[PDB]
Amino acid sequence: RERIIGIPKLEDANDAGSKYSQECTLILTEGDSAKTSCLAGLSIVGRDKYGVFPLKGKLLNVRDASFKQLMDNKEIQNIFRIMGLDITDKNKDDIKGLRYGSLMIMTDQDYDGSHIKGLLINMIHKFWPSLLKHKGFLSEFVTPIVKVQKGSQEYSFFTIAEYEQWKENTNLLGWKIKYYKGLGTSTDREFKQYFSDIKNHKIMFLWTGDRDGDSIDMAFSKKRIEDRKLWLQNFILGSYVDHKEKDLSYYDFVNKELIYYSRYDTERSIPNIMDGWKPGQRKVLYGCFKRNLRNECKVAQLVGYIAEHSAYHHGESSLQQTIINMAQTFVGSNNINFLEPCGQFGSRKEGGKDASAARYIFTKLASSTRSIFNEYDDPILKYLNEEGQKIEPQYYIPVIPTILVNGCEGIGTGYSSFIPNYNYKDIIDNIKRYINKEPLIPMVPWYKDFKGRIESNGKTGYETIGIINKIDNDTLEITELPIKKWTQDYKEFLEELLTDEKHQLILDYIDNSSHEDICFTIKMDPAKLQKAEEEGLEKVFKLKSTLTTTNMTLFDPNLKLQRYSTELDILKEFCYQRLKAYENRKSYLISKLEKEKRIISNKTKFILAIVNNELIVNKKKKKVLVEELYRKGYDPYKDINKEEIFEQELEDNEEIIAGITVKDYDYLLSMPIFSLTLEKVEDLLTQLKEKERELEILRNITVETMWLKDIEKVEEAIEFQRNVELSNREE
Amino acid sequence: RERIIGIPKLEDANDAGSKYSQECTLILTEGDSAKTSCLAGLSIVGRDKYGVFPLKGKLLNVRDASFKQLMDNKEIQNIFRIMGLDITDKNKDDIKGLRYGSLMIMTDQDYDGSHIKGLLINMIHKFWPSLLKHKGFLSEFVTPIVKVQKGSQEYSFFTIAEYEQWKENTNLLGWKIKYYKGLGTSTDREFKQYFSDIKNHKIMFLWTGDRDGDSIDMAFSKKRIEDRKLWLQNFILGSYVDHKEKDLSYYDFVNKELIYYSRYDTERSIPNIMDGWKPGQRKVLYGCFKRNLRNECKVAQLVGYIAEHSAYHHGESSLQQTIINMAQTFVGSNNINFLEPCGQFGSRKEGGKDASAARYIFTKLASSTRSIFNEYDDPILKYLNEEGQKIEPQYYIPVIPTILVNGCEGIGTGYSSFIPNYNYKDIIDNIKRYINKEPLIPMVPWYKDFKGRIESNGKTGYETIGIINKIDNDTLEITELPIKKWTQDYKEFLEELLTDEKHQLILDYIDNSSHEDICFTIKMDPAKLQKAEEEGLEKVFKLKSTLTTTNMTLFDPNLKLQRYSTELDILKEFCYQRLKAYENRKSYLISKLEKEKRIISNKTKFILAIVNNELIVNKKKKKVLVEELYRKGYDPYKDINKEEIFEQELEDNEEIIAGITVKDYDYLLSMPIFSLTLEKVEDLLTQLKEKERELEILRNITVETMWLKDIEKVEEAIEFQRNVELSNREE
Repeated sequence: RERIIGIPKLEDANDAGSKYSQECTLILTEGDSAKTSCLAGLSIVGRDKYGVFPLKGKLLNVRDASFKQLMDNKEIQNIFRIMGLDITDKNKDDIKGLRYGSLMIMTDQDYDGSHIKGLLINMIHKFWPSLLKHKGFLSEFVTPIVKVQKGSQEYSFFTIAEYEQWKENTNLLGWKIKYYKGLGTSTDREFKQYFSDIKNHKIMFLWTGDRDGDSIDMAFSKKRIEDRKLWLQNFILGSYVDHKEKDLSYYDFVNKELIYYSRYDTERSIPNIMDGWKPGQRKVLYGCFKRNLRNECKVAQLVGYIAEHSAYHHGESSLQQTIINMAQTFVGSNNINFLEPCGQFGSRKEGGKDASAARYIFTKLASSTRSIFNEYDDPILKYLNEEGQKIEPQYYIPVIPTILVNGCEGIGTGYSSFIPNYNYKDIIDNIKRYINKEPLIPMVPWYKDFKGRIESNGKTGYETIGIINKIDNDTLEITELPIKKWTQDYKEFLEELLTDEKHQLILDYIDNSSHEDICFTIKMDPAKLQKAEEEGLEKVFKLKSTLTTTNMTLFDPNLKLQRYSTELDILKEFCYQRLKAYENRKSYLISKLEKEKRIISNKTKFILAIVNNELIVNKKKKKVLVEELYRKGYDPYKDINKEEIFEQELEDNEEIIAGITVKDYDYLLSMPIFSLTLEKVEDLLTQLKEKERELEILRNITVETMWLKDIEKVEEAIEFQRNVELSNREE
Repeated sequence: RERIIGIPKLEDANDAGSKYSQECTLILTEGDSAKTSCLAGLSIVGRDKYGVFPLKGKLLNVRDASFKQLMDNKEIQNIFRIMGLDITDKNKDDIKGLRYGSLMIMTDQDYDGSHIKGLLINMIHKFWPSLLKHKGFLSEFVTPIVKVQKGSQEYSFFTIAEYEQWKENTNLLGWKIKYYKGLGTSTDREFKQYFSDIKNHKIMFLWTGDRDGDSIDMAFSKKRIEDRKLWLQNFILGSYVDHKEKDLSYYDFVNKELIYYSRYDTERSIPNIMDGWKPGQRKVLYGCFKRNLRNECKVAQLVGYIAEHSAYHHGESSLQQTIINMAQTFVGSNNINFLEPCGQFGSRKEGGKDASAARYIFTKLASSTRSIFNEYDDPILKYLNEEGQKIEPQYYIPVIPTILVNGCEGIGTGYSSFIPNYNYKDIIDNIKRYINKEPLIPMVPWYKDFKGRIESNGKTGYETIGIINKIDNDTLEITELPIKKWTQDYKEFLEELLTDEKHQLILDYIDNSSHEDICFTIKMDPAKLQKAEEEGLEKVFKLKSTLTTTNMTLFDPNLKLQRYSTELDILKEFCYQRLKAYENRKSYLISKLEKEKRIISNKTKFILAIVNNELIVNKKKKKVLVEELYRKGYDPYKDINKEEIFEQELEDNEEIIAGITVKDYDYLLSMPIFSLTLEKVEDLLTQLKEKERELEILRNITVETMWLKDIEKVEEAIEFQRNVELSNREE
């Protein structure tokens, strides 16, 4: 019968290309690993009707692709041969005589997998749009998103929303919980179970009109970019596909699933207004806070720790670089570095490219970082949950808007952003003006250790100018470059001036620039030098750069991309949010202090009672003592301990009365015998007075006073960090 | 004056190529990062006399290189132009008129850096051997290996041996300690200090005769491989270069420093006899034990943890693969996997290549692993120290020789090894024969779940044969492949049989092989099939593979490469070492039990005394109570706590009398008030009787009984793990 010659990776169904072709299904998998799991499944269902072909990487986007790219693309050519399909016959509306009568796409339940499903739908729509309208033609393999276990009574949830509804309404015992985003997570045995019940692991794509086609073209066409921008902007942040449904329209897949891939690159490339962090940097800072990185560690070790605790998925090279960039201090990088560069982290010579290997450089939190990112704020942030692990928050809320301090430069596709560096002092006096209802003052971009000029160009932004001086009639000297022109690039530019392709503008140059200062000495024809002076030396030698302020694009506090017209608009939004964050911090601290006070009060009573011989513990049966603590009015811990739940963060519990266990009083019984000694008793007594004074003071403090006080600490910390940098610089 | 045109990365000295050329030094650095640090140094010394050029990666080995490779090599051509040197003039004995009069090599103080220094010396010796004899021509930049601090009194050690001598003779307070292997570890400020005192950061290479040249040629020549093998074998394991010396001969550099790079690849590629582990796998197992990986975690998270805690430096891709390979269970991989494959870890189809992404697969210690690698052995192993961090041991000592269970295949250059898999049951009965002075029985290679035949080839080893059957006169069926012939490769081979380049041996084939079983059905010309039967079907269809036993090469227990003639020689050496390890474990456990008993005895006395009203703690001043505990005969902890020191593992301490502090008795004072309750007192009393019985039993047990008992547990664990694999396999 019919057979395929040139495709070793194909696991052709026995009946493909036969008179049973309509009954056959071809499974397209994301990778060879998925194909191997699929063959484990097919050892159940059999190999007569199911074929398997592994997709490598990501399918070509046929919609934008040139004809030559299409012919040259072996993976797509192979898929065409395997199906029995080809381009010349479009308009085909029937499933005969194809080698297979159905196509099933099997991928990870993640953004890349969704992008792959979309690319396959894109190809089918582009070449045989008729085929999508044909019912039962395209399906997708689906496994449960979450599996839970308690002894017996095992549940499997297809939808996260379903799992959340179960989780909210259940005490997680001891329930064991596993997420199944990737196909690799499933064992071969589990694949056998899915294929044993394949109907319940299959979702059929449904065509619901021309909007489906318009959706696919909007997603993948080179000409629909603005429609795509509108589509991304109008996205509803709760949107998700309901896997409980046996059917899924193409329009719903594109709008409620593919969109997550489509918007992911913008999410990676553009920082949030609130902390100025892109998500990867935020993962790094979160990792540093979690371990409390106050002492040096190797960057490579930090890379391993962040990869484990922050769920960073873009590889060690990007992670290394992200940490390094967060530690750089050279001209044109960070105004305030939040990681310390303990070693060679690169320089202005190559714009940080000249950083040393991660294995030998150390880093730690910079001395100012915990004042700026005040730890009292940590508990009021919203932390993301990935497959049950508690990872980095949606954003940090620093005391000052760090986004203005260090700026940003981002390019994804379809969105970019640039924000200049600014003086933290100008930022702080704008904050004080915001607190006092005083008019805000526009800020001029400012760069630490830059010696040149920054001035408005009057239209789109600002210009930075380096320093060049006439030494004598033959000689020029350059002692400063414009912002972000690295020394090595400039040196190459002077060398190209030496060659005739640039008309021998200069006779000679000596470069004695250091790692951080600029020293070029240039020799010229005296007449050429004079003419260059008339043209303007800065222009001739290209010593100006432009800081454009017309595209200050950030994610807003509600996770929505915005363009801010000026630095003041950014500052105002930040101030409104930050002032609210101070109200949340105050309420949280009050609730925490009340809980601490109650715990102290119980310990004080317990210790005094033993020490005054009112309470006898020696040789007392434990249940008798717990009963006595309960009867005498001691709070079991659960009454004081009134909190989002992250799955991976999870003398008997036999109820004495009424609901009390021994563990309920561990916070008292656990206290060391040393607590009964005199100094310890005295300190314990001291503790409650101090706790109530601290609570009373907190109750009456305003948010403006809390902020103003933190700003005071931030100014001191920044100045100390800077003074240390200067002291280190001096001989 | 003279100047260089085509080399942007060059930082030419101002006086290079001038009449001052002899006074100039050219610094060759390992990378751009090193060059940037060097310019930080030169901002002190000035730029008139020092030039800097960054080496990229590793210099070409000119000795083996073809002429075309030499001409084509821009980095070397550039170095020649910068120096003013070139090939045509060999025999040059003078330093004029070179652009620079001295060459200084600046690298990391690690194996790769040493290899780079060697490559540069190799080039100079090959083209201008005369130049090496010229004194002061080649030097090397050296920083202190270790810097220590206590307040003031900062010391810097150039030699590790010097640092060890200081460390042994000093209490590390509170001393802060940093290693400086890589150049990147040093700040720009530190570089300024080294260049402020450059004479004390420079070592001059010295030529001491023709042995130096012979040393360099032996190290780098294509024709001296056997001399290199002898050189590697005769290495003295304490060997090191004395950096205290201002001079270093080429022969001493090659023999005592370069050799570490030279032998490193063999160290990476060939396992130790004792645990069957290559160092990277051993780092993985060590990491798993340290966190006690009894619950599943993502492989990518495990990768991050191992990278932090085991000092793995070969990148995430290799680390991922190492973990995955340690979890594989398919035919031809591990007889006993010590990591569990919780997900898709690959199959026989592609020999494990078809493993899923690290982000979505989970692993944990396999159920048998802690019985085989008995944790009681952990404290008696020798753990390596890297830059103050405690990492993986020299080797583990398992209960059985795992190297025979899972075999190995290693290729470095100049050494390779192959060991087949063996049946653990055969291994265990050989161990019991070793214990009883009974003759050992030769073992035949055995592979879990393999259905074919394994038989001696009579000469070099064994042969494994797959299964092929005649179905009828036109049809053959293959239901088993030989060991390590992956299904996909074999399928490609059948497809090539279909084509005329292989004379149309077969008409057709169907492949319904699963992820783990083999099913090829083949259609043939009946006459061709008969002729093939006469030739022998196994031979025609290539269903045999060879297990060669003539190159069983391992590191011996003393860290020295050996070739073992048979599996019995390996077994005997392992048994001798393991029996000694049991003596060390017994002595360690006895010492630990004696310490635990003493601690219990003190707690028992302390609790009874309080509970019986002999000792009063309530409202007693702490120093008074500590004085009373000391006077009444309680042991301060330091008297019971009698231990190699790893740097990164580091009510007042005011001496009451005579040398006692409050902390000395924390182990008593720390005990919870709950210890005074009745059940807790009763259990405490129980604890000492149990501790002395356990100690008495341990004192009189023989090593053979301890081993035999552990072997019993190992047999149970392996059988349980296997039964779970089989139960999972069943429908």
